[PDB]
Amino acid sequence: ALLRILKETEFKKIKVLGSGAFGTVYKGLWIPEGEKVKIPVAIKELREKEILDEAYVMASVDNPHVCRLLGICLTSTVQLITQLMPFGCLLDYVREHKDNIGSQYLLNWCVQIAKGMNYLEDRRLVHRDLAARNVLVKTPQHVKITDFGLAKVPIKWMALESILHRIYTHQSDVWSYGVTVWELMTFGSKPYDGIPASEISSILEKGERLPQPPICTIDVYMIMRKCWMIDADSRPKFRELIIEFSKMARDPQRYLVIQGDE
Ligand SMILES: *CCC(=O)Nc1cc(Nc2nccc(-c3cn(C)c4ccccc34)n2)c(OC)cc1N(C)CCN(C)C
Repeated sequence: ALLRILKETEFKKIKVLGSGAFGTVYKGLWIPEGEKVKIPVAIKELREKEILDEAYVMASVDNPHVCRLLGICLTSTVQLITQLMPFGCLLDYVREHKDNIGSQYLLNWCVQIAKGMNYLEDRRLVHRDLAARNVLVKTPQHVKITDFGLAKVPIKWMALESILHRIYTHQSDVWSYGVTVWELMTFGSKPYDGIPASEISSILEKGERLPQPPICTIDVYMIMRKCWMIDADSRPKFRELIIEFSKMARDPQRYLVIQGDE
């Protein structure tokens, strides 16, 4: 019902925003026939009615912090159309604006991402790929999780049970959220940098986690370490994360120590 079936005519690709294994994501423009408007969109052209039932689930996602699937073009390839996020991804945003981001901005992004995920959990959906590269910036104070439904490997964002047993729950998403928060607090550092992906399980089983980012007080880093608990049920719930980070965002200077914030 809310899945607009497009014809090649109403949309045209411009630049390539990203690519690899699943297909290419392009910057584009959507000028539907019946209308007289040009809407900037992002087009994920996948490789060759197989995944059309997943697209109807993606089209039904109705939350301000989750990207909704606008339309689809079913030809020899599947082409997925969505609103273009003009500021790009949050990972590139925190790297580019590294020296101008205050504690209120980071804590609010934490609330927004937790909210979008808690919406997916309420809808009985699992993301399977939450990362700062997959959080997009609509405006600097409005972020949305993208790539929902593309999952049907990002080892350094995977929970232990996902690497070992291929288990994907809402609790494995919480682990990936903990890593996404680490990416925001370190201004886009790569998790377990240098460290090969084949030994991440060894490191996790050993007891090793991502280090405390300098700007985090103990209170913020404790939320992150709870997301990375071996026991999935001991991790915080997405609705507790909204509560923890919303309270922190009320007095942001107590929880994050930013040079050039107060
Ligand atoms: C983290 C890289 C990234 O996403 N960068 C960009 C994103 C833009 N917008 C946008 N809007 C909606 C959806 C997507 C999107 C979705 N998926 C799964 C993507 C994968 C790769 C790339 C984009 C994806 N993207 C955007 O629009 C203005 C620009 C960028 N980048 C590519 C700008 C240049 N960058 C190298 C700094």
